[PDB]
Amino acid sequence: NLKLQLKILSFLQFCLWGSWLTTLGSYMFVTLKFDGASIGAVYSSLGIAAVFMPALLGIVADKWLSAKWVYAICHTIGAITLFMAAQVTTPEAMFLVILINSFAYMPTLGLINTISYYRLQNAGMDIVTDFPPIRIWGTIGFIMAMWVVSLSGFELSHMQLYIGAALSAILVLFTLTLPHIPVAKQQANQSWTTLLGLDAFALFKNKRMAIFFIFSMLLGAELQITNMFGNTFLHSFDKDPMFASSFIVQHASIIMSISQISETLFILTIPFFLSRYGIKNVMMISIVAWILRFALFAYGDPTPFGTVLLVLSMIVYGCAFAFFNISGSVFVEKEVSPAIRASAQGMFLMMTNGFGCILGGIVSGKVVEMYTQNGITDWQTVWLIFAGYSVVLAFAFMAMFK
Repeated sequence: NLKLQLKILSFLQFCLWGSWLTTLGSYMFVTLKFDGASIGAVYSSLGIAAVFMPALLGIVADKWLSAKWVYAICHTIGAITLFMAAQVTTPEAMFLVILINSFAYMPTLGLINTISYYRLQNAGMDIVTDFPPIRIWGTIGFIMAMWVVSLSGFELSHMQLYIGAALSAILVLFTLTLPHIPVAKQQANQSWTTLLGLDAFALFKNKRMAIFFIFSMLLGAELQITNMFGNTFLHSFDKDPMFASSFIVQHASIIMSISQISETLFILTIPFFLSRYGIKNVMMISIVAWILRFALFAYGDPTPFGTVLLVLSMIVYGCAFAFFNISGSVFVEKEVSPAIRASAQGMFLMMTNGFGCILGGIVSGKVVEMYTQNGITDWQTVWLIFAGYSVVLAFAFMAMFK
């Protein structure tokens, strides 16, 4: 069954990532005794890879090498590195090993779409109707991988990495049975600057756009903070005997999953929310939701009420994370010359998830380290300065959109 092939590819593509993505901070901190700086600069590598590797590898997919074979090469490298990473004991090595893995992994995020699109389109189907049910298994792979590694007792354990590599290899084997995905050669007459998304640098001529993009970087910096240290913040409550055995202490990935759960459901309510309140309002709902998220983490407790607040934060996360990115790219498209409109979202997403990522990763790790003393982190204060930077972002955005 073709559909089933694509669904296994989606599942695996994301299972291998979820097995370690959210927990790796904790494993660096609780087990490897890493400070916040080293962790934040290890998760920064995602951004370094993301800013330019997707572009170039999609380029080669389009001109010299089947997307199938390029995807294969990537996850192979992903697998080898994930294995080595479970044998890495120092931060510089963790950063270098993760950086390679991301340089290989980041491009696959579009390569699987290239592949799934052609697979359905060369088979009398339209993506708008038959892709969403194939893209829900990538979300299942992710949330279940979180569930599994949590429940197997491998959260704080280097095992998560062995499992991710194991999925990556299983993956590579599965993508060998793929059918020949031709070199699309759609980009051919495309100017050399057009392919890398270099037009949109000129687009900084528009003062309003320039303002928007740097805002998008500043806002994007806090996008993954919860995903980088939320599991470490929930494991922080080891230090009390009362919370030691608490389920949300024991299995943080299980509580954090509600974050991904709510992101999926809220991505579903994005179109309607746009129709009812507009681009700028939906982006504002995102910026305000980040405040609430970090505020609820700041008073979160394994206690009954503290857990209530913690779960509330999870729910708020989904709107917070989905809304800004969807309404942002819609805003950019609506606001720019149609000819260059796509380079707009190229540069928007690059600024927001690459540069936003590098800057956020590094700075937040440093905030943690600055408020980590004797090996114990004052999470309440950490989350307050993050909720307060959310507030500054709210204020400045209110200025721009009144």
